[PDB]
Amino acid sequence: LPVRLCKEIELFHFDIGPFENMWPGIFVYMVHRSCGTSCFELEKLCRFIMSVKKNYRRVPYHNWKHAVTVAHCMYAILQNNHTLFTDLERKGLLIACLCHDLDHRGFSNSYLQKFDHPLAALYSTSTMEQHHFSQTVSILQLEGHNIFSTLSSSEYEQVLEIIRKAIIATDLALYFGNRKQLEEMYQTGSLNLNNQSHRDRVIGLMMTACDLCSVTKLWPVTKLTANDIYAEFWAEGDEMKKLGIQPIPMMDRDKKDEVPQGQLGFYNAVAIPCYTTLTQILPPTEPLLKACRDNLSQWEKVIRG
Amino acid sequence: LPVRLCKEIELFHFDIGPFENMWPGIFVYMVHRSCGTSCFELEKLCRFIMSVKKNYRRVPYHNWKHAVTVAHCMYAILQNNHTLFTDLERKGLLIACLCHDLDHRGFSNSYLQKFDHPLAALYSTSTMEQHHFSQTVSILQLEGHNIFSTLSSSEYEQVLEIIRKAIIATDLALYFGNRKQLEEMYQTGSLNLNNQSHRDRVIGLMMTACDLCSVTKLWPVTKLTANDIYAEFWAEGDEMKKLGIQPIPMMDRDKKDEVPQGQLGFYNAVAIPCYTTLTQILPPTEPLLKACRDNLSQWEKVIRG
Ligand SMILES: O=C(c1ccc(Oc2ncccc2C2CCOCC2)cc1)c1nc2ccccc2[nH]1
Ligand SMILES: O=C(c1ccc(Oc2ncccc2C2CCOCC2)cc1)c1nc2ccccc2[nH]1
Ligand SMILES: [Zn+2]
Ligand SMILES: [Zn+2]
Ligand SMILES: [Zn+2]
Ligand SMILES: [Zn+2]
Repeated sequence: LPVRLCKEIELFHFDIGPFENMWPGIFVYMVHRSCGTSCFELEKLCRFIMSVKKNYRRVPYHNWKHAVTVAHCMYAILQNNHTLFTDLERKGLLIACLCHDLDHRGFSNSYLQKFDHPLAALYSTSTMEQHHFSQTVSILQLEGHNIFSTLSSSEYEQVLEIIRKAIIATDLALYFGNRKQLEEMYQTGSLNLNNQSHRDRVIGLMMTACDLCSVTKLWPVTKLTANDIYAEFWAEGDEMKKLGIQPIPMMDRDKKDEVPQGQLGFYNAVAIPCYTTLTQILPPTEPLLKACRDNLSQWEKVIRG
Repeated sequence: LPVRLCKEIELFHFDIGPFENMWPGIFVYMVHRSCGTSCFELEKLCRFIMSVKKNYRRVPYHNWKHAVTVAHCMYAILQNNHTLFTDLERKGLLIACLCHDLDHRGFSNSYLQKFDHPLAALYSTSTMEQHHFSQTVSILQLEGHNIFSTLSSSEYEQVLEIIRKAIIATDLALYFGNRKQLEEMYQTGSLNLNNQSHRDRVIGLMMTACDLCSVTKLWPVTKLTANDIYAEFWAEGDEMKKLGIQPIPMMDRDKKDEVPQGQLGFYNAVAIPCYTTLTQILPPTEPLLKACRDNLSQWEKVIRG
């Protein structure tokens, strides 16, 4: 509600700030403008949000701050393509984003598999993501926490299906296949948002874009956020070493100095193609791609000196 | 088919040229590229196109050339917003544009009513437009002309209803209310393409935009097309005078030198608002609004001398 936030929350590169106790208010604000005032009962929406907060952990990157950050990117996409999405899709995608990393420990799917963690035996594919969806369902089942109580059953199942597909798509491993399919479909003209499978893929791509949105922030934010990502990655690399396994340089603390190149390779191979394809499908998402290109060239500048 | 045409047909301000016998080929190129090669049985489409041509009259403006010119603007809107349209809209809209002035006599609805022409008794409202649709149905029902023969009964009924509304929407009297409603729906965030009635309204505006597209061409095309518009209009004013009715200045050749002011009034009151509102709803249509603004200046230049 403060004047500066009302204005700057509409910008794609908004940063939600260091005051944790304001992020919940920021979130309800976004869903009030996106969905409307009558979409959720306020008391139980707030109860739901605080439970979701309580179930994110104190890890350097995959934390409560990141959840609210991803939800804001989704908000900025919803508000600049306000004409495309249904009542349920708007409700569902903000909530999905807010819950998409629920109960993350700071470890990748491959570390869970190599450790032989219980979750890996339960979910052979997209381990952490299936857990994220499972957590969000458990939180919905808590007394007083079903923010979708007012929906019909038919509509309730639709929004839970919107949420699971969305959360599963944040598995970056599914992104490469998804982006590639959408590229061929956009170029040939077969792409069609009235086709549910096509729509599901666009939403999948949107989730990636939001998930990766630290690369679309202004340089100082992107740069500082990078410390948090690597602190988490290196901790995992340490744990690989403890299992007797040489981790990839990405996660290896001893290769700090190759970070500038490593990021460069990631922007070219993952980030630019993601927002390039997204901007093609939804042209109003242009500023995300613009800001991505700016950070790419900032990383190029770190290589030189 | 030829190299220059293939490139420049993607531009909003493309002129289809003076060679009548290429226009049908230009139209099939357009449906093949925006719908697909499998949408229509080629032999049936060519028969349909030719007998549609046969039922346009040798009149100064509302002729075959204007039918294909309007289909082209629609094609250009489809290709820059392609992801939004149903398979049925991809088939029906180019047809609707091709057929939207079928059997135009060169006279307004007002003249037909004042003359007491039989059409005025048959269709009290949107007279010529109801006739245009009636004509396109008669042509669809000629042996070998049902280009929609492989559709289901359900699919046939609803593509004809798409065409009906699109053609009816070309009555410029209905545009004012339609645009005013869409403006409020856009401003308040109420507008939504998952609502069928909203979808109809937007298509109606696209229809208005395509029908008026001579204002969105480059100056020399727009200037010369104005000669043809006024040749029809002045012929109607002659005929009004013969009924003992003083015609409005717009259709009075004795008011020739007020044309620039009349054009300027039209751009400010009708054309700019149309493309402005269309660009809000469909941002990739911006080149139309841009060309309209450029022509707005050209008419202001003419006023000055
Ligand atoms: O590609 C790298 C990379 C590393 C981290 C990374 O995470 C992100 N970076 C920026 C924005 C978003 C991310 C997310 C973090 C969470 O999981 C998905 C990626 C990306 C590439 C990378 N390769 C390296 C080789 C040697 C030394 C360092 C290297 N870094
Ligand atoms: O507003 C006029 C006007 C006239 C023609 C007109 O037709 C179009 N002009 C440009 C683009 C498209 C059109 C279409 C033609 C078919 O019917 C819809 C308009 C528009 C305004 C107009 N008012 C006048 C007063 C005195 C003398 C001349 C005047 N002209
Ligand atoms: Zn995740
Ligand atoms: Zn995430
Ligand atoms: Zn007409
Ligand atoms: Zn017309």
